[PDB]
Amino acid sequence: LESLSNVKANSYSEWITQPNVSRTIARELKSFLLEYTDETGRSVYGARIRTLGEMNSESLEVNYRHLAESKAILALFLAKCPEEMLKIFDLVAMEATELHYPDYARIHSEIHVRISDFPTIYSLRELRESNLSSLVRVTGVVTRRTGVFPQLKYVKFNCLKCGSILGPFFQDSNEEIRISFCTNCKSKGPFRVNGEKTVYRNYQRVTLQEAPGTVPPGRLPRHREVILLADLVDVSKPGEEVEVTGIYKNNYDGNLNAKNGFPVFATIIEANSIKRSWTEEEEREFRKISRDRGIIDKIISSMAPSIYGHRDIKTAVACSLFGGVPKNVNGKHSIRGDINVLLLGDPGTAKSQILKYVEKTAHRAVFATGQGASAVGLTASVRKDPITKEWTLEGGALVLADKGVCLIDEFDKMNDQDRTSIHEAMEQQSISISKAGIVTTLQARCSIIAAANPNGGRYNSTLPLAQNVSLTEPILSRFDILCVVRDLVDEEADERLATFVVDSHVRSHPENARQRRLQRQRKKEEEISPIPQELLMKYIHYARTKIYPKLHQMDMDKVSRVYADLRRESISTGSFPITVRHLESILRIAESFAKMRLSEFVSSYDLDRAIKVVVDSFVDAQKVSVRRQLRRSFAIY
Amino acid sequence: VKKVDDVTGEKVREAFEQFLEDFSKVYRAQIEFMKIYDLNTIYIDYQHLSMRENGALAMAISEQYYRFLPFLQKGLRRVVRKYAPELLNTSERVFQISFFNLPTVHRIRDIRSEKIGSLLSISGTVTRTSEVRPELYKASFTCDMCRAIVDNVEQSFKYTEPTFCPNPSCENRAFWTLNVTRSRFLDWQKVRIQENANEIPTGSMPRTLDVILRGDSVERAKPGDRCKFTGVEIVVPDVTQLGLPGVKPSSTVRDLTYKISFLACHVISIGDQEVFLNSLS
Amino acid sequence: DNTEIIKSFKNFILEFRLDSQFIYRDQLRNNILVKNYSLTVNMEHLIGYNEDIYKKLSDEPSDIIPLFETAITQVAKRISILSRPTFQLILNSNANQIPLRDLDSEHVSKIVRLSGIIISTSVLSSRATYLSIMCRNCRHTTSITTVSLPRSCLSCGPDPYIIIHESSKFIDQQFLKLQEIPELVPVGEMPRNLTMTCDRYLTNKVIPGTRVTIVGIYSIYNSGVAIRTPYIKILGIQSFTEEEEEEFLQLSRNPKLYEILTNSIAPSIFGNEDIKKAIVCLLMGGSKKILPDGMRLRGDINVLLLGDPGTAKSQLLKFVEKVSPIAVYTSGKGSSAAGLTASVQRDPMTREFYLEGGAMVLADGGVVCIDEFDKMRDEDRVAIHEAMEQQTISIAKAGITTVLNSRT
Amino acid sequence: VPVIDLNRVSDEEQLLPVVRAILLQHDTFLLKNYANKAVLDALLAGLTTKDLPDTSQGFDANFTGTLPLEDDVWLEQYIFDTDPQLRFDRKCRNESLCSIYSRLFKLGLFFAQLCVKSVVSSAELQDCISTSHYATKLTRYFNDDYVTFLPTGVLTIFPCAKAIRYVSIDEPDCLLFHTGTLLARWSQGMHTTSPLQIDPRANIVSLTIWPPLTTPISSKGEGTIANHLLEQQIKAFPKVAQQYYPRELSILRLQDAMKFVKELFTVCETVLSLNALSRSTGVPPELHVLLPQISSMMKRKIVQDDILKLLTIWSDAYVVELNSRGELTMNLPKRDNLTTLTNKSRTLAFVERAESWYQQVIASKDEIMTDVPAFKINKR
Ligand SMILES: Nc1ncnc2c1ncn2[C@@H]1O[C@H](COP(=O)(O)OP(=O)(O)O)[C@@H](O)[C@H]1O
Ligand SMILES: Nc1ncnc2c1ncn2[C@@H]1O[C@H](COP(=O)(O)OP(=O)(O)O)[C@@H](O)[C@H]1O
Ligand SMILES: [Zn+2]
Ligand SMILES: [Zn+2]
Ligand SMILES: [Zn+2]
Repeated sequence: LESLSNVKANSYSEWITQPNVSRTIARELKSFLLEYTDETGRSVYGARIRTLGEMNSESLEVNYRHLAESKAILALFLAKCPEEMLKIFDLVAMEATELHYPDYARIHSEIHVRISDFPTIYSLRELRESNLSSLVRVTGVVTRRTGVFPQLKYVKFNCLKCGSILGPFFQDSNEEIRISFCTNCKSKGPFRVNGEKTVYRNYQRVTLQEAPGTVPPGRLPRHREVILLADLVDVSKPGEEVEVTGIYKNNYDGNLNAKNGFPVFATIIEANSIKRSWTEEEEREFRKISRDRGIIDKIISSMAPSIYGHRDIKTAVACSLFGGVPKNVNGKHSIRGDINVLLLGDPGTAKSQILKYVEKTAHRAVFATGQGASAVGLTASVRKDPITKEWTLEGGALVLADKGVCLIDEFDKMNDQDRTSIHEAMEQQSISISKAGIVTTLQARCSIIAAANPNGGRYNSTLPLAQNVSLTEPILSRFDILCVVRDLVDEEADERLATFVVDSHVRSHPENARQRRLQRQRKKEEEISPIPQELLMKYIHYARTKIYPKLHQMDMDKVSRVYADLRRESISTGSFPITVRHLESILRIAESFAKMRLSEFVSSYDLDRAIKVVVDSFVDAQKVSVRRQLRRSFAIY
Repeated sequence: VKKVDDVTGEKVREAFEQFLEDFSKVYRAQIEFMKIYDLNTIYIDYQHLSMRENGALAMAISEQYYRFLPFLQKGLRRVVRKYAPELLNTSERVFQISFFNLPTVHRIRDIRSEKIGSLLSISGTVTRTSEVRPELYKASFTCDMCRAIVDNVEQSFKYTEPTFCPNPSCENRAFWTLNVTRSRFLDWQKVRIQENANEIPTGSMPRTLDVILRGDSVERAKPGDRCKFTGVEIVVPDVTQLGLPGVKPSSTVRDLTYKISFLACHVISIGDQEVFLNSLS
Repeated sequence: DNTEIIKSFKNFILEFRLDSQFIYRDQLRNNILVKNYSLTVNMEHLIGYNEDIYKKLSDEPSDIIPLFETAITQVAKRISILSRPTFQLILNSNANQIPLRDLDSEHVSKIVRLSGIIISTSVLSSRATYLSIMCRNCRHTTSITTVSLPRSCLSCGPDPYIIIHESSKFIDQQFLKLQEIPELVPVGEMPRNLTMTCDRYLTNKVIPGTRVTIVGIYSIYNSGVAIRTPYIKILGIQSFTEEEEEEFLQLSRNPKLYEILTNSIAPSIFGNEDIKKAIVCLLMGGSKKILPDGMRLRGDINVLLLGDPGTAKSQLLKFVEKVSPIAVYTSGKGSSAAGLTASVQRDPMTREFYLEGGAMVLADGGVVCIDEFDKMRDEDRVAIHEAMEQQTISIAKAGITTVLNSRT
Repeated sequence: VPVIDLNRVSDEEQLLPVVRAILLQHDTFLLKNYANKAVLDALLAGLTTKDLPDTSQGFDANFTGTLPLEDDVWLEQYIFDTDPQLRFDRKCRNESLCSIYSRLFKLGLFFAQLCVKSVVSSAELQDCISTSHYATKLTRYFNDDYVTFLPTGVLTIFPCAKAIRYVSIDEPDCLLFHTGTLLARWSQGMHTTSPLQIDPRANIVSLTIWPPLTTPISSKGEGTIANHLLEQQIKAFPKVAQQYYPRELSILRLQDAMKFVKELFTVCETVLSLNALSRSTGVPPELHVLLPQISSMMKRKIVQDDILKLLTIWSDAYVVELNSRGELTMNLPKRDNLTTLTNKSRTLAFVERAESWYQQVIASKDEIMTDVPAFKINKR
């Protein structure tokens, strides 16, 4: 038959299951795999099928738009009975592969076809009963990953009253099937699974959690469970952010009906395909801004525009958001790429609200507070698997912030042990643990922005920094940029700052309606920022993904002599631990400035901005009697 | 074979449908509103329910609410087929009713066994909440000896297999196959509310209670909030009654333990000038 | 039909000749003289002797290895009769091993080869191998060799038989835990752990922390919705190219060998020749000596980096992790005495308490890199003292005491 | 990319089976160990460093000369044809370019014959390219962002195969041989080709081969091969075509706009079909909700203005009534939600409407605009 499947006698399940309809659509599918209208590109699916047999894999990715364009209802049935359509599609794919590579059944049992480019995406907080048993696409973060264990797929039983073997039953991973009547005896006696004639599969259970920046205000992170089957295991590891398409089904049947009031179940997602990406309109719009002369000062002026002054601090925020190049030098050597920033100064200087801005701007940000965070809660935690009863590990704040930023407020006031665990993260970008038989290391690639207070709550400008804080040279060494803040008094400084703040509360105060009000918001962005904020978030994301500026050793004398000069002036003065790690900040912060222009080369100008920022930091954090002398000693730089 | 008919329930449903067709028809506009917006639950103000027959309709509905619920469910879902049959469709007849705006707001301090089965509203501070889960509101089974199908297998507060195969040609009992597609499920959530600080006198201690939320009314409970619920009180089996003093009744042996719980169908939280002004006389 | 399999095995033992000798007949005869009822069959000789039985054994060993046990028992008893129990089969093989992560739902009931390190072992337990029973109703007697007792008498009611204890035979069994080498595990992943079982002469050969090569059968057993726990029936456990030997011998013959390797250690860093050279001494380590009284001198070389921050001291430890074949890296803060040293935990798979090693147990025979050594607690330091100066870890938890060696 | 080595594959009985097998699966292949490769490397150095293009040559309607472009990039191009009926008087000005061109044409012409003999089944065109009858275009970029190009020839030759993308190519020691549209068109379905991406500022010389351009594209059509190349050059260089071919450029550019709305209609059908089945009711969703999903399917930004183009071409396409919120909507017109036969019929309906409307525009004597005007929904 053909085009007769469009008749809707009943619900879609009542129609697909009919064998005459099944043969029709199976025949209909067979045409799509062998032939598709991709103009000059030919039937790429035939190439996909041909190359898969060459590669000896089971991953036939199928674009949703291709089937939707050619076969209307044949694709829409997949959006309401995905399990039924995928059941026959595997068989249709199986014969199609054997046309190009026969005897594929000899080594491979089935073709686990993969749906891709499905246009409807739901978050973990959107799933409802109305979307049950459908095909859904969600995006999340892998928090906890279980092991790989076999699971039954086709089950056969042996009757205890006869030697006959019961027929095969497909294991839906929904209920532990228990038959009640033998085919021969019709008796209700005992049954046992015939292991020698039972087909298994690979089963792994993985937890997906909302992205750190997407959690709604004032709620715990919503998270679900995902079922990976058929070689879909080990696709992701803790800390990775993935998007997955699967079937939303219910399988928790058991003591939940009685152990909790009334019969209830729990929901899972059976994953079909998973993926761990810019149109021309975006990149073409970026390059217009990219060619603007002097773009660096545009980005810095746009770092939290509603904060007056603090330009030598906003540049540290700007440089840390873009980051550097995590140069895995020759593989055998590694250097961190992200820029660490420490904000220190008197109360009333917005050392915290900036960290309430980095959270909303960086792609992935995790916020923490000094006394409200524990050593176990930051690095990693220990759990027992509710299914396999094994020791499992769960990622902390640093593990979540992988390829992101970690924001710690009141860094000094936390206890010493909670502050101690941070040491490894700031240099290794990894969490090393040895607890309850777990010996492993995680990925913790994240910049750390820390706010603190000096001893006594006020900064003593007549004393060195190493004496003004309770921290020590080691902890200060892992930082790149230190932003000392003085709340000194001056009428001219106060008038400028106050007249900025008093206007900030005028605008942040409240007062095609969507378009009209969205126009108003970007209008106020233009009042205060040279860059629209939405683009800047994307611009940072685009720079972090595509731009990796390279180096030429032309300015070697400029940097080396600066390094020697800074070391000489710190030989006998209580100051920063100026070491090799402090030199690396100059080069990495130069990479950020180069990576702001989207250039591929570290120019002389980029180091000029880099050296000025780094040297000024060391000069500013000195006692008054010595500060004025180094002011003139480094005037060359 | 004719089953016993509840004449009081039939009178209630007849008064129920008559109230629906006559109240001004804003509720039918809501019914059409649900069809337009693909909604599951209809909401009814109690004071709107209590302004017919001088409120005597509400009184019978209130004090024996758990008994009379199916009649009102039939009363409305007949009306939906009368005026919005598309809501009966799927891709099946899920329908809910959630009342609100009760006059009395009883405290956790004031739970009495007399209130079991009656409609009441309470207020208490949330301390813990549970993750949402699907609840087997109505199930269906297919036979095992033969292949007959049994539909509309309701599960009232417990798992319940069908007690017979409907066709006399089969003798199957206590052996059934559970359908997971023709069957239906509904959302479910538990909320652990606490007596307010202003209720407990000094020296006294706060009482605690567990409240059940189902339907779209879930997830409208957040820790630390002063929530307000509306529903009926229902008892559930308990396992901590062992070891208590006094003679305990027995079934014949089988146990008959119980503990008090409250089931809520509506959720609201206690807290723009003109919005506030029009709420006062 | 299966008699040919027995006959082929008999030729492969009595008549198989290598090095102009009946090696399998002689080694089995020597085992009989030793009274060790086991035979070590080399799989590389089996494939060279008869490929047809190899096809059956590799594909369906369900009936072949029962035939192995009974055929060897008959042949060995024949040798014993000629010269003047069930003989255990031991398999030695050099075929390629399958990675532990590569085990899937397809190698079920297939003989596979693995390599890894034992992380925990169990206590011995006795399992039945031969039974004799008597009917309680009518005293009817019979012998029985999973296995379950008959439901009805052969002469009485349901389950009429009882076990005759004094005329029954049992064998010992042990349960082992195996996991892959952590060096082969990419970061962000906990090494997969696999349960293994061994019986009779194969028991108690390996302690936790021992690296082994495995030849066994991949299978599952019930103990999720239908998640059966995989397990291995152990069949044989073992614990450089000629041109590589010449290549490394030439490296030993290099006149600047010491300085070249000294420079090779962390070449990205500048100078620091002295600390490089000491770490080179750490890689080789000392040579072991044993006192005439039985005590052992600790051969490990332990070095402490105790300088100013920002001197690449952290980077020095990281490079060693990538050069030491057995390498474990852990921080002082994120470690515990139970996590570092050994511990006792109950295995949920067999419902028994197992002795389980820790980080300092895994690094046995290699090098461990601990960072922020000052930041760990004294109890962790105290346990390190025993490992540093005695190469042992003493465990006393719950109600059991034990001592475990650690050459870390 | 397949590699052809003259040390083992240089005879016709060796090359032809290899070329035929390569072109049945691929469109690009490499030439290795050519005797002129060493000379070509030296000649390339002379051109890129000493023999700079004649920037004063200017540019003409024949798309030959030294065209100035953006970023001070210069393109030195020449065209040669055996048939004198086409006035390619602007021959190559630099002899070193001719030295490479002669060396490329020495073996490339035989390889071009091999490509035609491999996949083209037309017996009349077995020797359509030869010494007596050939047409070649010499192309040279120059600098004083990959550009997607598709040569219309039979075979295209590059002296160096580096920084060329289709995945990039990193084989400088092998010459690049890529097939054009004409070979695929005359292959009768046995071989197909794809466009390439190259750096426009890498100073790379390239060569493309045709039979004499006076030869028609096919016996089934009236236009000649020169017309096909002219269309490609008009599309590639609007600034040059503005002086000489204003109306032709407008006609050619309008075809891409037609493909835009056709695929836009296809996406709307898929999106609206999912929206109907995801709800128990047929209430039309507001337009602003659908647009983010529409643009994701289109893989480029789509706004209300582009959607309104569909209404202009096909008025019965959708129902776009304005919601009480004041927000535009869209929905399927068919009373019964959807039928797979009606979906194709409506898709064909828009195709017929657009194609007829395209022909109406090109038949008008007025100069042609290259976009579809937007429809105006009745304001309320
Ligand atoms: N430079 C500044 N510009 C504008 N507002 C500021 C500035 N410094 C401080 N403030 C105001 O003072 C408050 C400081 O808050 P917080 O960041 O907690 O201070 P601390 O520096 O003690 O962390 C903010 O609400 C901010 O509005
Ligand atoms: N001699 C050196 N050569 C090269 N890099 C060095 C040298 N000394 C220090 N470094 C730099 O110091 C960093 C490692 O410092 P680290 O030991 O982590 O500091 P800490 O002692 O605070 O842990 C590396 O990034 C490395 O580049
Ligand atoms: Zn039976
Ligand atoms: Zn029946
Ligand atoms: Zn008996």
